[PDB]
Amino acid sequence: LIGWVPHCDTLHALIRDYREKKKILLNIEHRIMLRMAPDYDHLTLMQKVEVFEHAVNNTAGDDLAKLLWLKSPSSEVWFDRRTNYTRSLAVMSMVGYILGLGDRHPSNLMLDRLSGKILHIDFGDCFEVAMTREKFPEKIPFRLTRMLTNAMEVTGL
Amino acid sequence: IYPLTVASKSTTTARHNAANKILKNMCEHSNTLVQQAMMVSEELIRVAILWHEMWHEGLEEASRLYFGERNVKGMFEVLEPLHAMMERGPQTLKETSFNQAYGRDLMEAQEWCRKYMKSGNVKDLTQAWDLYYHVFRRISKQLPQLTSLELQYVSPKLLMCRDLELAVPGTYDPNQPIIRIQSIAPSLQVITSKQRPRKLTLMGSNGHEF
Amino acid sequence: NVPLDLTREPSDNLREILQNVARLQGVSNMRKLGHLNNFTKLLCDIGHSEEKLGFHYEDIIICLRLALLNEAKEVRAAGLRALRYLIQDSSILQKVLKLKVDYLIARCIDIQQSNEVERTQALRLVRKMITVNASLFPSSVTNSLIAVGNDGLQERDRMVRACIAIICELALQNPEVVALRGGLNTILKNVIDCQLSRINEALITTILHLLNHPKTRQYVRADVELERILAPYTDFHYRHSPDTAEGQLKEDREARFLASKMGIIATFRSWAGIINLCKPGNSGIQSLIGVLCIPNMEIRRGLLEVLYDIFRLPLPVVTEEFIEALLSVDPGRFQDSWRLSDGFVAAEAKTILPHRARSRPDLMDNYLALILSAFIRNGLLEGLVEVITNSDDHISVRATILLGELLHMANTILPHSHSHHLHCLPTLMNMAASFDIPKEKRLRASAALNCLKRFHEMKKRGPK
Amino acid sequence: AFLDNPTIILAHIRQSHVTSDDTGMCEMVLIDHDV
Amino acid sequence: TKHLRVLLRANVEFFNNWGIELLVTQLHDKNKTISSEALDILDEACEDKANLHALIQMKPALSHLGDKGLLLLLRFLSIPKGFSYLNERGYVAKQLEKWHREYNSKYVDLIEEQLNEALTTYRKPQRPHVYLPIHLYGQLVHHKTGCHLLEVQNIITELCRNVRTPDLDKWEEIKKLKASLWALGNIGSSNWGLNLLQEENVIPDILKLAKQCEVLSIRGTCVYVLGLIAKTKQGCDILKCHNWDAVRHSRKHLWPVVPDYIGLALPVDINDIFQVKDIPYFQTKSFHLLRQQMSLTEIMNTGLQEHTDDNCLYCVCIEILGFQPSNQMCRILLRKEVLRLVINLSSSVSTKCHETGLLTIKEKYPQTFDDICLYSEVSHLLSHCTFRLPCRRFIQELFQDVQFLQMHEEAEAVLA
Ligand SMILES: [Zn+2]
Repeated sequence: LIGWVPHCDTLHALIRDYREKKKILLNIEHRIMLRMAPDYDHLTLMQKVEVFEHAVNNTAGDDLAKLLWLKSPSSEVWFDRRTNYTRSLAVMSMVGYILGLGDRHPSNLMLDRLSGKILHIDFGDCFEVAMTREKFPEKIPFRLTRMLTNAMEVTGL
Repeated sequence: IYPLTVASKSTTTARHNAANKILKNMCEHSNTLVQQAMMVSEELIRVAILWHEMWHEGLEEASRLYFGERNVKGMFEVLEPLHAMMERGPQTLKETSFNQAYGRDLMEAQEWCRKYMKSGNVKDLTQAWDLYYHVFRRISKQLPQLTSLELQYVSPKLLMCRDLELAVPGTYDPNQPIIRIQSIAPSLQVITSKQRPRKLTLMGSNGHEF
Repeated sequence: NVPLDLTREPSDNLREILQNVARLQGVSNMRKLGHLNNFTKLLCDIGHSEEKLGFHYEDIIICLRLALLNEAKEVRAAGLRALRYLIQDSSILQKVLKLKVDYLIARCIDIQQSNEVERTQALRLVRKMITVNASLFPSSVTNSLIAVGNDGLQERDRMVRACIAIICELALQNPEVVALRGGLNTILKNVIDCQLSRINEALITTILHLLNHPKTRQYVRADVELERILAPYTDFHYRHSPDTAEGQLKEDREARFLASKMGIIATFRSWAGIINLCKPGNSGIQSLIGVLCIPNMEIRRGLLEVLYDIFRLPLPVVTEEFIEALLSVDPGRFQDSWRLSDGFVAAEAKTILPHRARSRPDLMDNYLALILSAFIRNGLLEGLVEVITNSDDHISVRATILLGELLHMANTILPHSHSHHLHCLPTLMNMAASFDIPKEKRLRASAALNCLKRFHEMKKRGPK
Repeated sequence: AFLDNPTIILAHIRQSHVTSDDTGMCEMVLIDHDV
Repeated sequence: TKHLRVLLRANVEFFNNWGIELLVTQLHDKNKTISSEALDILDEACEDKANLHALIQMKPALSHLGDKGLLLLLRFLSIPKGFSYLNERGYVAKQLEKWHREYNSKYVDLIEEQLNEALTTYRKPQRPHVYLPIHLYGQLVHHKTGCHLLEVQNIITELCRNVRTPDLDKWEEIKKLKASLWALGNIGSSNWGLNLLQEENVIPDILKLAKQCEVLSIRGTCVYVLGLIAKTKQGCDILKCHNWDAVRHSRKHLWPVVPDYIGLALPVDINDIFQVKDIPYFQTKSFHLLRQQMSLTEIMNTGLQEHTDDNCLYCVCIEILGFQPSNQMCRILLRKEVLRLVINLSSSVSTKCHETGLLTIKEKYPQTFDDICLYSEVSHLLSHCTFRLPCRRFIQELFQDVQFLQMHEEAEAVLA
């Protein structure tokens, strides 16, 4: 029995609503990679970098940055929420790294609407279990992508 | 009260006997508290997984063991608890409904599995899986249709409480006054997902819904 | 072929039996077809004997056995026809079964190669085998008929009902073989997806017959066989067929309700079904009544139609006002048979003027008295009260009329003892004119009594 | 109803099927000659 | 003819002197349907004593009609004036013999036919009315003189012993029990019919049979016959002692009020009839291992398991007929592979994988499906196991293009 946290929505659904409103396909990045190389999953390590790097250059990742500002009634509230988001994602990055959290896909990442905080769920894969599996072994300590790093502040991370 | 109830329901005999010994000691000073907790715990787990939910997971796991792992003794041990709960009789209309649509096929398939343990012919076990797979297809076609549950249909005992001295789960501290469970909503919603979680809304003693 | 009918019986027999083998060389299929017809005509002349028709029975079966293996459906059809005229007594049937001819008879049942003439001859042989000796029916033929009936609709087989009618006949003289092969399950599953009034009545009657005699109830389980027909109403999400098209999914549910409704009515008019569905312990009638109280609109609108047909009450029209529905149930409503073209006054006076008999027992009243008492014992009245005050506007009116009809039916057909707890409605008094309960629910119960009050006036007036 | 003895059950089975079959098969396979 | 019924139900003045006589002439009408309708409305008119007395003084000829006329003629025995007229030419004695051998049991058929026509959707070649047909024993006990004949013949003893000793095994002797329950029920419909019926203590025997009976049809039959006993105040008192209440009012007033009876009675507790004793269910009373560990080609780089000399198409004829023994390691390894795929096809788990494995064998080795013994083994397996219809038709279709020369060669020699 898990309690229900109010005023929070997952990251995957938050981005999905923004793109469909702007008449933008949900999987534009994925479609570009398949268009350039249909057998993307079977490519070698060096070839997947070429396809992945090309996709992120033709699409500018700023959906999350504009999403937060459009949901802020005033600029004073907008700055306060952004500050909380920046320092709440950093705490879970180091704490999660020690715990060895994995499988941090957007469906397991929730952002508080009222306060801008970041909440993690589905603490199933811990202690570097996901890194040693034979099926797609992820080799990153925590999730820090271009979408997240472009919303904390303009100067970067 | 909550951790002990989980221990008392464990399959291990050592944990089961030890947990009950502590529980009966608590019945001296507070007997009505443990009785309500046992009733709530048994009903909540019943709502979480229904009879057709258990069979869908049990048959899928058993099929992988028999055809993938080529294990026969490991297949029977999975299906034994599933057939055991149906021999105690339904306790609600939902269980009664399941015992009518799929009652004959499951009970007959057990008979063929019983003949395999004695005769040893492979054909008896193969004929048993003809009934198991037929039910599995029927159940799999109605799982997506499940999107809402009524308390009267699944568990009549939950909506007939109207008062409890057991505190709301997950909120209890010695430095704060205790808040008890007042009532349970008559309807709960099932979230469309692979695990299909349920949304249960309680009612606190202070008028705040949890 | 030229029928000789001149030489001796052994001489006429040799040509046809020597031409059935032919080593598949030197003889055409046309000659074999003609010779087989000669054998049937010859058998009608000389009686069944091993002394006049040359060789013994066993030799004849051996050569006749080499006729169902032909690649021409015309030759196989004639071979099956010859067997029916040969099998007369149990001695011959046991000899045919000895040579394992059933392996080939069951083969011709399911080939589905545009040979409906061949398949008809095979099934006609089966009915002959059952009549001669039903206690030695082969298990190979039985398993073929079950398969063609259990899964005979998905393959668009046209001879599906012709095989179910044979399983029921076999289930009355040899239930042991049918029970082992799961033949009783096939009949139960057929009534679920059979919406023909006369056929559905016959299929359910066969199963109820096995529950009548004490020595035949051992072939039917306790609470899972007969209660299968209650699944569409008891289960809110019922899937009869694991594999079906999703185009008519909505229409499939309506078809199941219509077919299941006739099954429930059929099993409530037989003593072997009334008792089994109204057992003192856990029974199907309590589940049927219990599911009525659940606030489901689709089930409630279906169960009410079942109750009207069980008691044989005229259905009112769908509306949200009681007055319009009340006028549609009056006994003096006009009918087409009352016109001048039809019975002018004779037809009308029959349904208006009362019968001139005050002491002749009416056996139909006795049947309704027992059925009505069974539902009251299980709590039909309590269930109706919940429906009236907790359902839709057009559903409460139908339940209000049904409750009023039962009260009128029960004050003149039930005895004194059953009337002490009859006109009380303990659950209705709980939801009375009180401010404790919600105000909206308070007036619905009060308005229901006001609406039900006017029903008394209609019966007081009588037909006019 | 008193559909108890097999004498009337057999008649009911072989009459409803023949009368109420859309496909002309029960009219040809349920011939009373074969008894 | 149909318009004389409304005049009967409207209480037209003096209908019994000019309306009855017009229904007697109409009996001899040329059309059978018109005459049949006259009998239907004449039976309804006989419920009044004034109309019944009119028919007796007219003494019509109803013998030449069918069973409908016979039943209407038997109602004259309920009147002392009508009994004397009929029992003067020796008629009651003839009916007693007929109502004991020929159609005493046929009265059950009349009861069942009307109920079947009412609500069964049977139609032997809306709420209807099903009234009890006229019975000879039920009409002869209305007066003391008629009851005297029924006692000297000593028929009650014959019927009572048929109830205390029922044989619920043969369907032909069960109907004899029904033929006695309806006979005893009609006797108990009158006060003078109960005096000689309760002296042998038979009513409790029926009550016991109405709640503890193996055959559920007999249990339901006793419900109706107990209603007939409740047609009198004396009869309803007996049933009340044994916890069987009954309606104590007629039908002429459909609005009973607390202070001739209609036939209806129910137990105080309805569950006392619906109890049935439980009866136990009748069911309660190799190469496969090596094949999965290797490959079909790997092994290559008697085979029939359930093959006995009693259930084979060719082998069973060696002794009875006189056939020759069948003649033939590379082939024995294909029989096992074919059989194991057929067995695995009975589970319907992976049909495509198993169907493909059989088509390849018939392609690479088309001659392996040409032995009669293998076909018998597969045919034998199709009987014990269960297969889907599309999968069952897949088998027995690989053997369609075969010759089976061995059976043809041996059958020709012995037959010639
Ligand atoms: Zn052989």
